[PDB]
Amino acid sequence: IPGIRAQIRFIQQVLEQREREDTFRLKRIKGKIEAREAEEE
Amino acid sequence: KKEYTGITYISGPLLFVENAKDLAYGAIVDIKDGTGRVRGGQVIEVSEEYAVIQVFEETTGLDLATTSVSLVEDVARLGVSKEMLGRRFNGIGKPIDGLPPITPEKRLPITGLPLNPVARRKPEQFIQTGISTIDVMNTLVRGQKLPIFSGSGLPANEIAAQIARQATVRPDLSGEGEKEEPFAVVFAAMGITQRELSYFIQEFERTGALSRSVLFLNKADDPTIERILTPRMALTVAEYLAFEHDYHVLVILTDMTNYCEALREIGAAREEIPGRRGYPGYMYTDLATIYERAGVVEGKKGSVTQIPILSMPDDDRTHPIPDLTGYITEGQIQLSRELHRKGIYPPIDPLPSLSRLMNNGVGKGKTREDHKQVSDQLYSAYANGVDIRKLVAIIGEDALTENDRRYLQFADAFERFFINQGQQNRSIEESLQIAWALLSMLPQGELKRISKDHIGKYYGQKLEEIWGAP
Amino acid sequence: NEIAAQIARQATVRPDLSGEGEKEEPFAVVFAAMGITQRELSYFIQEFERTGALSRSVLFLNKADDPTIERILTPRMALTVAEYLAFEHDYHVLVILTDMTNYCEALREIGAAREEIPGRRGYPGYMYTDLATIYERAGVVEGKKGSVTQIPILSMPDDDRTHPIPDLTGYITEGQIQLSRELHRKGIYPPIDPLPSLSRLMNNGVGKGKTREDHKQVSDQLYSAYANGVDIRKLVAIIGEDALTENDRRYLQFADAFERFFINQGQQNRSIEESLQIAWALLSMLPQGELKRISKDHIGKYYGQKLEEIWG
Amino acid sequence: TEALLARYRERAEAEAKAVREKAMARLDEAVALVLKEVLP
Amino acid sequence: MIQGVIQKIAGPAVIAKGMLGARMYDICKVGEEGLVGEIIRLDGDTAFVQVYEDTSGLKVGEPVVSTGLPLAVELGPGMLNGIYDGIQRPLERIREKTGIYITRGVVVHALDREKKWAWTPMVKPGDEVRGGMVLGTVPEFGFTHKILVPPDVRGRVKEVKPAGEYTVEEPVVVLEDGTELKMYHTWPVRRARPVQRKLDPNTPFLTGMRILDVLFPVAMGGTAAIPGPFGAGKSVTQQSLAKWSNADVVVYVGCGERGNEMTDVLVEFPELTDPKTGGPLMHRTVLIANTSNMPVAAREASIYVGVTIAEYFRDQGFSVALMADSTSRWAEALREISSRLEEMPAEEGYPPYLAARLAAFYERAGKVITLGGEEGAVTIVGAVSPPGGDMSEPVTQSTLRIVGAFWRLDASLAFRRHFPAINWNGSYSLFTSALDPWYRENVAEDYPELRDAISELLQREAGLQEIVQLVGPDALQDAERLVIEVGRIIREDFLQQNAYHEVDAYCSMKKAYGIMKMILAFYKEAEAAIKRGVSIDEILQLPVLERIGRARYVSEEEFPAYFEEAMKEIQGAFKALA
Amino acid sequence: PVQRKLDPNTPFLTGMRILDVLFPVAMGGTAAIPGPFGAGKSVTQQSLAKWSNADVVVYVGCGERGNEMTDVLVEFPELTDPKTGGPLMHRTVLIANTSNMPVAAREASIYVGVTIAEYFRDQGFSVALMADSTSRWAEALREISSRLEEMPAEEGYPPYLAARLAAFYERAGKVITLGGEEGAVTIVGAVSPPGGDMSEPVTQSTLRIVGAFWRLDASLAFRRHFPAINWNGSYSLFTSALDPWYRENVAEDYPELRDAISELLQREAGLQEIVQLVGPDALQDAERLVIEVGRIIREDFLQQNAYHEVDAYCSMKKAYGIMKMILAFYKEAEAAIKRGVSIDEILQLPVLERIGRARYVSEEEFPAYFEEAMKEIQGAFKALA
Amino acid sequence: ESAGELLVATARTQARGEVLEEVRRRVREALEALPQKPEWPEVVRKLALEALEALPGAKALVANPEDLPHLEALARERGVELQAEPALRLGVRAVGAEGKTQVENSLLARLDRAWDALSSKVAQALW
Ligand SMILES: Nc1ncnc2c1ncn2[C@@H]1O[C@H](COP(=O)(O)OP(=O)(O)OP(=O)(O)O)[C@@H](O)[C@H]1O
Ligand SMILES: Nc1ncnc2c1ncn2[C@@H]1O[C@H](COP(=O)(O)OP(=O)(O)O)[C@@H](O)[C@H]1O
Repeated sequence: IPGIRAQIRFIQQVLEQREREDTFRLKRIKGKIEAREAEEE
Repeated sequence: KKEYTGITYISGPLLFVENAKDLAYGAIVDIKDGTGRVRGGQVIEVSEEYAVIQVFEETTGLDLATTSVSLVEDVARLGVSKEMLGRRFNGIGKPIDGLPPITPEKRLPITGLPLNPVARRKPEQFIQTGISTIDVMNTLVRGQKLPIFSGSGLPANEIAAQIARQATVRPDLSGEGEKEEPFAVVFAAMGITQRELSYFIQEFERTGALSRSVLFLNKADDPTIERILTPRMALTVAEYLAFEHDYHVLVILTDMTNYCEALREIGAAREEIPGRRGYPGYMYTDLATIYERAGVVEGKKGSVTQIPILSMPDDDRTHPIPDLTGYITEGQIQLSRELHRKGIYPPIDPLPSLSRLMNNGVGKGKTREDHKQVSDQLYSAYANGVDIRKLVAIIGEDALTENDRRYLQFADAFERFFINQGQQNRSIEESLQIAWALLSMLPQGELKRISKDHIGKYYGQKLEEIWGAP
Repeated sequence: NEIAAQIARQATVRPDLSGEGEKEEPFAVVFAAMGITQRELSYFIQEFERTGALSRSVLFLNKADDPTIERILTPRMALTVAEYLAFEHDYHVLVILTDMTNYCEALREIGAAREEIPGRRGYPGYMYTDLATIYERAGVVEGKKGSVTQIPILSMPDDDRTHPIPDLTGYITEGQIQLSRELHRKGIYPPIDPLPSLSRLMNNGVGKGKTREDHKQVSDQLYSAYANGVDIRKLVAIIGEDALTENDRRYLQFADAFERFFINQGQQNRSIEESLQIAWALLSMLPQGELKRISKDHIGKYYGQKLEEIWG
Repeated sequence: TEALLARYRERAEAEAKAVREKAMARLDEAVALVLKEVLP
Repeated sequence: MIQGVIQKIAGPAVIAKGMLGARMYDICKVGEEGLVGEIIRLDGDTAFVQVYEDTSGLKVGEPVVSTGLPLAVELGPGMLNGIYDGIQRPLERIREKTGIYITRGVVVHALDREKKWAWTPMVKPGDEVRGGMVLGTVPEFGFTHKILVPPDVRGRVKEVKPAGEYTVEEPVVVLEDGTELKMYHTWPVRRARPVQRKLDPNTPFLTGMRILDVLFPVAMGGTAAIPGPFGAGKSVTQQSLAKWSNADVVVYVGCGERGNEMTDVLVEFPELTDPKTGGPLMHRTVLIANTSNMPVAAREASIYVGVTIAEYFRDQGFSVALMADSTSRWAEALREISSRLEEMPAEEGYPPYLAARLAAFYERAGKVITLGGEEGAVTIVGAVSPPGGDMSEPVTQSTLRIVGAFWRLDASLAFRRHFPAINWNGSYSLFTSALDPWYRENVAEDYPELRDAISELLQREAGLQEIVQLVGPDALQDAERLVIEVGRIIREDFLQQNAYHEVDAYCSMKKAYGIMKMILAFYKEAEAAIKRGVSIDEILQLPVLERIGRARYVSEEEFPAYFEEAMKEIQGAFKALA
Repeated sequence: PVQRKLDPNTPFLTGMRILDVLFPVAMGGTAAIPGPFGAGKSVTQQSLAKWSNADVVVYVGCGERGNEMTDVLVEFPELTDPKTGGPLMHRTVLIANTSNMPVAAREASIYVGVTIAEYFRDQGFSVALMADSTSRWAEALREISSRLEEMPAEEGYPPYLAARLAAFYERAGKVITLGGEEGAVTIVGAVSPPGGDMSEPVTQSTLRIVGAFWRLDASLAFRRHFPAINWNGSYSLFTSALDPWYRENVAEDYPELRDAISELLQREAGLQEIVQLVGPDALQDAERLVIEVGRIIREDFLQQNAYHEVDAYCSMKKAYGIMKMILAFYKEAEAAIKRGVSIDEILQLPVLERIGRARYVSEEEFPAYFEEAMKEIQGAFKALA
Repeated sequence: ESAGELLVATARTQARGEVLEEVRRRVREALEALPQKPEWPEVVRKLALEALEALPGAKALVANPEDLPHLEALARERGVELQAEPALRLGVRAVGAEGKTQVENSLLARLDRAWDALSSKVAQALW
């Protein structure tokens, strides 16, 4: 039981990290789009 | 009337129109092209320089030289009347049964105003659904929000149709009551296929349940904004009926997973950063605005009861959709894949199910005074039976005591007779009689959770009362 | 690298078995290196010199201290040369690509520099198309004698088969040979794990008139028996070996003997006949009624002979 | 029975004809009202 | 007042131009209907206002007006017996003037502007007044409301109105500066109200429940947490706390509850009776109500509104009990708000400043010396409902890091008809040692040792569960069956407390001391008798068992005679036994 | 455009026992088959192309290998149409856009295939459409969206992916043509999730619109057990509607036999949980019999060889006979163990090998084999008494 | 059973639909009869005036060449220009100053946009 529980927690951490990275990428690209639209039209 | 021709950008589901500051936010517009075809669209952003319009359907024939945009309505509204009973609509109020359109008594905004918390009252009356595992152990109370959790291959549509066909009130059990209290069913289906649409139409028309029902049907290939709009229109009609004509309406929402996916797509199309696991951050508030439109109001005789239906994406209750539906609704009814594969219909599993308002709709003056204790005894006995069934696979039958063998037989009989009722419609008295007949298999005195008077009054009936004609 | 060198050293067709035109044309080798270290490069060069195969080889060398972006061009140049040779001079060309992992790293560098939409773990979205433009240049063409055969080599990062690079490569290519660290740690060479491996074109080149009539059924029976042995290996880790039945003991012994005699051969060149003989010797351990995949004719023809007649 | 269904069909036909005549009794007034309201 | 026009509309976010001079986080009215919103970003001549209700139907060019003040509450007479939403809007008058729905853009006042109050001055012209002083008193039901000068007002009194009837609007005191002081004033909800000094946790918070008052006490001005498992009788314990605690004023906050649960709490309270006076309990409570479909900003500001009202009533010199129900729903609203602003999440999608907000809310509790020199305290009991009862949730992890006590309410005990259904193995309290001198000086000098002995008996009973699980209890020898039986006696006769009983609903500290003394004495005598060689079944049928068992149901004033009679019978019955 | 849609009441006979029996698909229905690389999607689709009872077959190779198209082109002309008797290639249309072909044509190939299928349906035939991979279509959409610099959703896919998939899949169905005829289109689409992760957005979107779901297992593919269908994860919503056709064309008790087989499989799956904990030898004899019958069903009924000369195709009556034999043997064994006959002796009964090898019997030799095997089943247990 | 009642109800609904659509046809015939009567100049002038009031920054007035002489009085009054166009009859369209926006006041458009509200009222008038 403790081993499987630790594995589950590890997998949860990995998935959450990947989600955070995806959110960061999306924020960056949205910032690029907004900046280009508001600066160069 | 007044048209705008300054289109400057068309890409995907969006187009930009210049000099359109007269368009209100959220307004509904019509888009016409060179060929004369008209498409629908909704305004999603208005500025001094241009307005952004999210176009329904597809943008195949559009061009920047000949397209024109005209206003339809400042705020999305629906025309309602008591003549809507017996009619079918496409999800944005357009009739699809071939009958002439209705003449509205009034036009109401599809988005609803929140109910005042001081105007509500406590739910205190039940609804007979005709299914024993719901009426006895997970009783549905007027004004409750009781969702159904199902899987990918489970027959949730059949259960929805059966409940819509069999649901009724029991005024005679509530003292004398009034023999005439209107009842209606509002059915909303989101993202269904042609096969499911045909099945629902056939089921509603073959038994006369259409005459008291209003159907909002939205197909899988229809635009997603219509899928967003469908439950709100259904609930608008339900609220109008219930709180202006004292109807007892029952609302069934066929698949909320489709609604959540459509909401996610709409949010992504408007460039919004997603929240947990890709779903919108405001998903909880949106689901709350949908679910919280049911209940009973002080000083009114009508009521609204909701039964959302949703398929768990991977049979996982940790998923955002079931988890957030749990926070807002009172209990759940969960289907079992094992029961379905064993040939039992409806495959409702009593152990993971729960109704949080059950204790207020049962007792004396409603159903019967033995209801709660019988339900508790059935629950405990079934749990013991399944545990003994798991143990006997290893330790064998002969090593068990007599009580354990009796419990195992009780569990088998319970699965065969109480759950597996088929398409049969059972009144609450029939279900209670079957429950007592099953409990009679266990010896008297093993029934800890039932008072002695009830046992004396009801214990001792044989299973042949139902086995003769199950 | 050792397995690739051994395959290049020992590869040969068998015209006598298939009845084709008995000819002894040697393979031409095209060797493309991407981010190779000095140790591996020296090993490969010394091996080729020892076998005397450099006179038939074209080498494109991109060492680990060379610029990274050059790796975008190396596989394409190697495959251009291979296609030219094979389909204009009737050569049979064998192509070895040292590490597609470094190629994917360079691809990701360029993609991130260009602000592309990533796939999984930051790799660009067009990586599938880019890899397909390289792998799909092999094959045979009707009306021509030449051919191009590819043996790409790649390192799974954490021995994770679900990493994007091995995943896309498996989705594009026509099989894979997967190595096992567990077999390697036990001293078995080559440490080829048969269960995760696959050859999609196997049915085209085996059977009666090509190698032998019992080839496919023997392969299937070996696969089923090895899977059963591995499952019993899992079981004994829980219920102990003394609690086994006799059938499970037989399967366990078969799995051990398989890993120690069929997989483990070392640096020796086995003909297909020898391999089939060893496989039949291993299958003879099981009772005759357990060989469900094999027809009774072949069982009557080949079953019975013992392993000691080969070694010991 | 089929006789009852035939009776229901005949009753529906007769009532539809009566309703049609009743509507014809006020078509002019309805048209005049619609024209009056539609005009500025 | 800064006045501008709408420039862009996109969802609840509205960009207004011409708003130069507007201040951050000020409340603004958007559109012709006057929808309220907050300024969240200033840029050049523009302002970013985010609206509470929906913005469908608005048009570019509609006026936007700024009030110039942040979110604030009105503090004054007329708050008791009232029901409010998350931003202090009286729901009853909204119902009167609107119907059963809450239409957008409704305007009501938190304090009624028409009710007359009996003013009674306490100052004379020429007096010098400082923030926090008492200007006059007004009777509010059973209370005497003290009209306090706002904390930031200083000057000399010029004129005082004579005693009479006035609304909350007549200036009763005018200073030499010309400042007019009314019966009420406003205060921002996100700024704590000033005090002089914060005292130490020296006195207890008597809840009336034996288990909570004895085993896991909470100091007056402390904090506690409680889970929300279904069927565990949480609402009964909460309303028992409201009825029987030594708090003078109760503030109940529901931030995101279900509709029917809010209906239950709004219907039940107008029926409870205040034991001290016999009148309705609602006469000394304030209810803040929020369902799930109400605007997110109200759900986020509900707890701050509640704690500000509690701080005001503390400043008047009372003791206030604040109950926040389902702070998890508040955290959910905070997460949604942060998502709408596009902030990088931390842990399970919550904003990285969740712990800071929870600490800021919980740290306003404490016993203080008010600016007027009096004493007042605020106690906070916040309910936490994890997604599936998991204690690893960031909300629960951050909550348990700052609260002083944690009463783990359990559903398994409720299944076994043990009420209150509080698990004594998972609960803890950090206030016992600090409160020890008060116990020694106020109930008995021996009480802490007796409590430790009771806890030791419970722990020893819990330690034997493995053997009882593996082997039937009847197989155990005497020295272990005795401790099992005394633990059962403790559970049945001291821990349990029926809240529906006429006299058992409330229990004093000295009653608990007497019951514990009786139980300990019986255990000691039984141990001595066992060492003397008597059979345990002989002990199990002594007449003293019923005397101990019926100690719960005796009246409070009648208790000492019963206690001494049973103590005498403790020696009388055992000496007859061999 | 069509005149009217119709309810499905006629099976699509794929020729594979497991798909035709446990998870049937109707004439106008839709099915999906996901799995990791190496599972056996392409072999299954080619088998459906070869052996199904459709009038016209349209094969779409969206973004896959060129050697597969070459194999089809070389083999199909030499095969025989099951019903017409002419060359198999005379009823087939191929659309090919291989991996190294231009990316933007992947989206077009699917539409071209479905339009041709709809045209042949309008002529009045029953058409089967095989889409080799919709994941390649999704990836092409993702690449184009990346070029457009759009806001992605989930794993970078454009937001309208689900709408596109629903629009594609809703073109199937049995209809009344505008000319008054009757035709149908059946769509079977393969899915290639990255890493075999079934939580991937394309697979989840496909779950919500198909009528049948055939999941493939990598664990079964590793041990060379084909068609490698995950029975626990697969389902079919057409089972109830096709019952009258089975009763009229196969046997009056066929649904009951299918239900019995499903119940046995579910019981075996339930017992395997205990088996994985304590081992088979800890169970009672009835549980051991259930386990052995489940293994027999897995190895002798669900298993089917796509390359064997006789096992490649299987009729409905052959599957019915095999199921009847298995059920009869199970009943006899249960009766024998109820009176104390040891299970460890039953497993060596000679008729087990006959039951196991009944698969390879020819389609026309089969009925005599079935009669002999049934009588031998009766004798093997009657001779014990 | 209730099936005959269903037939009666659907026949009643179909008859009412026929009634309303015939009313609509008669109304459209009456409306299209207006241009052949001397009553059309006043209504078209009023519609054009309303359309010009709808666009405060209107620049040009556009209609079929028959009505331009009648609209000349408003053109000189309001200062807008006039240009012919084979647009819909029984209405006058205007073009805004920017050339992007455009209003239309066709009588059939008014009928289409008011029939939704008028149907409920004329249902009472018919019965
Ligand atoms: N302290 C108590 N004294 C007496 N009876 C109690 C006490 N606590 C609980 N009960 C009884 O047990 C029941 C607890 O179950 P119930 O679900 O009704 O609780 P609840 O107070 O509504 O709280 P929750 O919302 O956690 O379920 C109460 O309704 C009451 O009958
Ligand atoms: N029914 C079957 N009979 C025999 N072999 C099969 C069967 N199904 C799959 N295979 C084998 O599995 C391999 C995987 O090939 P394929 O079917 O192309 O898988 P996918 O398209 O899922 O990757 C094939 O080469 C074939 O060897």
